[PDB]
Amino acid sequence: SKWLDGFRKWYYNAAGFNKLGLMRDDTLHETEDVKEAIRRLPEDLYNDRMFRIKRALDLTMRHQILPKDQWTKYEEDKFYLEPYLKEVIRERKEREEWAKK
Amino acid sequence: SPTIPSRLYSLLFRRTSTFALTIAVGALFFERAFDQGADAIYEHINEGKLWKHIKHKYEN
Amino acid sequence: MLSRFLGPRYRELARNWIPTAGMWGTVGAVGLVWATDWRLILDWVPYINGKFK
Amino acid sequence: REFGNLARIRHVISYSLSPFEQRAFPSYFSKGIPNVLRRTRERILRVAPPFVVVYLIYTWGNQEFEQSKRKNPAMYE
Amino acid sequence: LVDPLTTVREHCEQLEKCVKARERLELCDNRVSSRSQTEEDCTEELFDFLHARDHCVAHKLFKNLK
Amino acid sequence: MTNMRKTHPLFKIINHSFIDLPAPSNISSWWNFGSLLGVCLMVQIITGLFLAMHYTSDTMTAFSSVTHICRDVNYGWLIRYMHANGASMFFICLFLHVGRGLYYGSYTFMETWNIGVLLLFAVMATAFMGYVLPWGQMSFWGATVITNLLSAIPYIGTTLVEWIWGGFSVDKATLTRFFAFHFILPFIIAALAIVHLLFLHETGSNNPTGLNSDADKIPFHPYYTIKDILGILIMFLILMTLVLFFPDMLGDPDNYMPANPLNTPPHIKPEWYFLFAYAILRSIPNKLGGVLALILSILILALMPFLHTSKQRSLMFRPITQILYWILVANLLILTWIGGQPVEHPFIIIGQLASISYFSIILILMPISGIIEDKMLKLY
Amino acid sequence: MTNMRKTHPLFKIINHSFIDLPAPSNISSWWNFGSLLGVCLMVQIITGLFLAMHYTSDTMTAFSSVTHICRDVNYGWLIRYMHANGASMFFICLFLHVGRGLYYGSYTF
Amino acid sequence: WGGFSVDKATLTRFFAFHFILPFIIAALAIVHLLFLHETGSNNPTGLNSDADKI
Amino acid sequence: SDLELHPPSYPWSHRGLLSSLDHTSIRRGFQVYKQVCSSCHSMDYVAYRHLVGVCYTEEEAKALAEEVEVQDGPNDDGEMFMRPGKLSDYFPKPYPNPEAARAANNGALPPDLSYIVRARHGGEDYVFSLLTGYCEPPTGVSLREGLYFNPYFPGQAIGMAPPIYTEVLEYDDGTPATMSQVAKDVATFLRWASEPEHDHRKRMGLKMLLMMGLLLPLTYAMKRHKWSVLKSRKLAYRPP
Amino acid sequence: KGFSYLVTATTTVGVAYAAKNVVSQFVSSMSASADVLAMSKIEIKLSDIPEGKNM
Amino acid sequence: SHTDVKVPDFSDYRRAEVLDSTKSSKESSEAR
Ligand SMILES: CCCCCCCCCCCCCCCCCC(=O)OC[C@H](COP(=O)(O)OCCN)OC(=O)CCCCCCCCCCCCCCCCC
Ligand code: HEC
Ligand code: HEM
Ligand code: HEM
Ligand code: HEM
Ligand code: HEM
Repeated sequence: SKWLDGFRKWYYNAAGFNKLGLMRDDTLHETEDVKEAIRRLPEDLYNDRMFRIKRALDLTMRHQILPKDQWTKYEEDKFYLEPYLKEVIRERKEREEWAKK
Repeated sequence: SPTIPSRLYSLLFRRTSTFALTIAVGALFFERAFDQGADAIYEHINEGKLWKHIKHKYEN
Repeated sequence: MLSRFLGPRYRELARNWIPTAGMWGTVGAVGLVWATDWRLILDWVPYINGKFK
Repeated sequence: REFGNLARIRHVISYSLSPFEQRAFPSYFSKGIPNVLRRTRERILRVAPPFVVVYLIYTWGNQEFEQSKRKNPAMYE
Repeated sequence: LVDPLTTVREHCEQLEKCVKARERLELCDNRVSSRSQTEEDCTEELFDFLHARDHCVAHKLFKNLK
Repeated sequence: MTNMRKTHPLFKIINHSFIDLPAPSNISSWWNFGSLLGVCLMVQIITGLFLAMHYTSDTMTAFSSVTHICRDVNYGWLIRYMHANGASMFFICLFLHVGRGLYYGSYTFMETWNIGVLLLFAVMATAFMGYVLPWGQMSFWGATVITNLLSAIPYIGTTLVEWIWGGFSVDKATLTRFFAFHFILPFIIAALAIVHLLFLHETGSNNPTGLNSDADKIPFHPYYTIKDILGILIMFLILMTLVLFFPDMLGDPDNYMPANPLNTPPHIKPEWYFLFAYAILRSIPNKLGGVLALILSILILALMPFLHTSKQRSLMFRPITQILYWILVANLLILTWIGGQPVEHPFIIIGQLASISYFSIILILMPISGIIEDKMLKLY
Repeated sequence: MTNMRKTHPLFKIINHSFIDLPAPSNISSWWNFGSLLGVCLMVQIITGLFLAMHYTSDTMTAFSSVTHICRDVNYGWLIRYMHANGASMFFICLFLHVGRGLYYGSYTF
Repeated sequence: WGGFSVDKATLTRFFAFHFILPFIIAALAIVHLLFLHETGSNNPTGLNSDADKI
Repeated sequence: SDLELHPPSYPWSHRGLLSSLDHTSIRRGFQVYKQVCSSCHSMDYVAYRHLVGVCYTEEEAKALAEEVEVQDGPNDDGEMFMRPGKLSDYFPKPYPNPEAARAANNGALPPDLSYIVRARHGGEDYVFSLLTGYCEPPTGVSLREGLYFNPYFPGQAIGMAPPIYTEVLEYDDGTPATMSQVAKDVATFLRWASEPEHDHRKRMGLKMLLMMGLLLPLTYAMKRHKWSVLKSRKLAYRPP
Repeated sequence: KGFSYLVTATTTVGVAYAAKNVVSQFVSSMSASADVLAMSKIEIKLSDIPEGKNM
Repeated sequence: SHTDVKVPDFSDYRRAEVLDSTKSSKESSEAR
């Protein structure tokens, strides 16, 4: 709804990972399937993610945040890791079902 | 005229052995200086209350 | 405890392992009563009645 | 495990200078105070409401305990 | 011998909070001593009066003592 | 010519563990508490070694020995108050260590977390027996109360309690055996801390962001060497300002009385961490239920690695669970205050509500908060 | 699946030090005395822990506590004599350890 | 001595020292075994045992 | 009753963080204990060797050690005998066992006045309030013989006769021996008895405060110096 | 295999018996002693107290 | 190209004797 988008944007600003330049797919925890997704990532996306995490670690070491214009926003928060992660989950569920059989 | 940090670095702080030597000499002299200063601060705060402050009416 | 442990293969594994697990529980119980000299259990086996414990 | 085979990072350039060539306290207050105020402003709505509920619970408990000690004037005879 | 504790205590009873506690004390004393057989005693108002009075004493006692 | 630091085996171990350890460059001041715990452990070991150098464990002479330490032994007052306030500082840094793990999701290191939980149990036992050691009123009566807590267990409680007591009460056998256990148990703590550090060193440390720290990693020397030196200095500041100005603000007054078995104190209060445990004990009005409540309240820390259902490791980017976590710290403080207070109205109902809220907020509410955050971030 | 014995860290340390350790096949009974010394240390640690469990260090009560261990404590005499003879036989095995070191050229380490 | 003769302070400090020292012995034994494992073990012949090991 | 009266916060001369004890008041309180409080209460842990260097000179402390008598022995027949005490001895006990104290003081045992300040809540404030707070009981409560009303004592009924009054003893320095002065002197002397390390501990604390106020800026300077490589470090990403 | 396993089984029984006896003696050492067992079942008590009194 | 890699300005952090680039060092390195 129209109310839901504004509340989600407010919660996204309250999360605070946009202030350090992250994205949601960067901030999700690195499990086994996540590691497989990062391995399956292309080279350019992997390099951008690695630089974003390194800059985030530098910023949190300095106890600073990015400027307001340089914060990432909700509309261009691309979900690059979503299809790779979804495919890894689907393959792992297929392996689990075959192990159940 | 060279600055006194430059003179300190040229004479003492360059070689590590001289660094340790001036560290130990400063340790001895600074321990003496702060012992004197800290006790003097203590008796100035506690004038008229300590045992050596009230001592002079009981030995003699 | 987890959702991956259903199906015929894991219940077949459980059916295969329950005699071994039961025998391990049996030797655990016998080792426990032998270690503690539990009179409440040892007073029914015949020879050990001579120990009075 | 050790340095060298930790992560694969490409095209990243880092600049740093000597500790002797820079200052240990570069504008320690003029940007130290606004950064501290910004951090408190960001993280002050997550700790202060629970802590003031602690203060209210503590004060109400002390007050009700003192009224429990307080003599009841209901029994006059 | 004049006692500085007694003089300070008299000054503190002269102070107004302690004499409000005092007047509650004779109200409770007349209340209790009016009856003959009861099991209600008021040490509590005495505790309040001693609390206020000795707090003011502790504020103003040790100046007279060396 | 070769590198002795990277070639000599002891020097190789020290280099790979403490010198050239790849550490994350952005860890906060909350990561100094591991080194603070190790330093307080060393301080406690040395200080108690001197105390037992001047201490005799016997019910006729335990209090006299502690008094002789405080009065006639040169600076033995400093030794004894340093030991007590260092135990308090150990528990402060230990709770901050646990809170750092809870807030930054370090419990995903399951083996390190479980070794830490065993360390926490060992530190509880060590501090309890050490507080029994000076043979005060609080020592004797806390020993009797916690041993009756052990006696609450059915069908073996009386036998284990008479075995632990070395008799049928807290007596000379109990005091001497508690001296032996209290001396020896910190060395088991040190060995378990070596195992703790090994299990951590397998996988590396954690950053406050909860992300992969291999992007920006720095050696442990000299950065975290001097950072831990500064932390040690600040901890020494707080510790000996407690020692030299307020040595008894965390102790108990009537503990300074000789232990009379016939006489009883009006109130029973151990130290503030045991006041937390005591409040959780007395919230539930039956013996076995309270004992299981205390044991379960310590084992939920080990249980929490299975309770992590969020897709984000740290609480840095999850604001609702931050509110839940600070509500948790809030009623840690509230339960400590209730354990301080005697059991009358309204402290009874306040402690009951605090304990049920504590167990609910850890067991059922944080996974719900995590899954709500995942739903709101379009992760579900 | 994996090999837990050589992949778990404490397990792989124990395996690499005590289980899969490449040892010389021809070492005689004189090489047992290192493990004898270690087990002596463990035995003395346990027995002395029990002795200090029932022992008080005061010149008025040291001998009294020793007598209490010898008589009143259940098997306390056994623990005390086990500690004393364990220390003596610990020194016997120490002397044989040292003798093996001088004889079989172990001082090159 | 803690004084001028063997007395109560000497006995108490000797109790403390005798309690603590076996754990230092255990730590030094860990160092002993670490050095030994680094350098390998010796055989009665005094030769290279690397040809035949079990 | 179940109520208790909290003693107030008196402004002691040693209440400050760097303020030592008044040793004239300490020795006056020692005299107060010696000819006032030593009849019933004991001090098992304070000695004349502790009195040397704080209260009196060595000769005066020695002389007041021979003014008492101490059991010692054995003699050549193996019997205990009286000898004049010396600086190494402790304060003489009024009763050999606590049951004698119970018999003499109507079932009430006076506790050891060697840790009473560190043992009671409030400390010297509690001692001063207890000694100065003797008053008649309120109307309605009754106490049997040997029991006296006191608001600060828990249970409100203490077994203690009012121990101090005006001119109960004569001081040596000419200080007026009023009841508040005697209570203050015995309170600070009990504070010294419960904590002989007060002045030395506060001097240690002042030294510690000065050195840590010097060392924290310097150690922080080293930390910021060593960390200035990272804290001013700049990053750049240059993809093709 | 039965002969070899009977040998190792009898050794296992022997070492189990020995270990259980040793740890039983240690746990009995940590149990109550002769002093506290002797001063437990006898209480020196008289009837030289009046009515309405507690000791 | 690699020539475009230029060190940014660090003048917000430099010492008081280092702020200018027209004055050579080693007259102030000893002092620092
Ligand atoms: C919806 C709120 C909207 C607020 C808007 C404020 C202005 C926003 C626009 C400008 C930006 C300002 C700076 C923003 C900083 C970060 C964002 C922030 O503070 O958000 C509000 C914060 C988090 O919001 P969220 O987690 O979504 O709230 C869900 C409600 N539970 O939520 C809060 O701060 C509210 C916290 C309330 C906590 C109440 C706890 C009550 C119970 C405590 C019990 C403790 C234990 C007591 C004992 C129990 C047993 C007896
Ligand atoms: C014999 C009549 C005594 C004199 C003289 C002094 N004390 Fe007293 N003390 C005495 C008794 C019989 C008791 C126990 C009474 C009871 O009801 O328990 C005490 C106890 C104290 C206490 C402890 C109070 C508490 O709350 O625990 C204090 C602080 C105390 N006494 C102080 C005190 C001082 C400072 C004295 C010298 C002026 C003194 N007492 C004299 C018996 C007697
Ligand atoms: C009792 C003595 C303890 C000691 C001596 C000790 C020691 C240490 C040390 C030195 C570190 C490294 C410093 C750091 O990473 O911040 C550390 C980290 C850690 N400790 Fe402890 N610890 C103890 C107790 C605990 C407890 C009680 C817990 C949890 C309930 C715990 C869990 C952890 C975890 C998870 C880490 C990893 C931190 C990270 O990944 O960043 N430890 N410990
Ligand atoms: C090798 C390590 C240790 C030794 C030898 C030791 C020894 C002692 C001794 C002899 C006492 C009694 C002296 C006295 O109280 O006056 C004591 C008291 C105490 N110990 Fe330890 N201890 C050690 C470690 C620890 C640890 C690790 C803790 C807590 C985490 C601890 C907590 C305490 C406490 C709380 C007291 C009581 C202090 C008081 O009552 O004020 N000790 N210790
Ligand atoms: C005091 C406790 C000691 C313990 C726990 C201990 C432990 C051990 C162990 C387990 C071994 C392996 C067994 C073997 O190689 O024969 C060993 C070997 C060795 N020990 Fe010890 N030892 C101790 C004392 C000593 C002493 C006193 C010496 C020499 C003066 C020594 C020197 C050696 C040497 C050189 C070896 C290597 C021998 C070889 O590789 O064949 N150790 N030690
Ligand atoms: C944690 C380890 C240890 C503890 C707690 C301990 C404790 C004790 C205690 C309490 C005593 C007094 C009881 C008695 O004298 O019979 C004692 C005596 C003795 N200990 Fe230890 N001990 C330990 C390890 C050792 C070690 C490693 C050695 C030898 C290297 C040793 C040698 C002795 C000896 C010779 C005696 C004299 C016993 C006698 O002469 O009867 N102990 N020990």
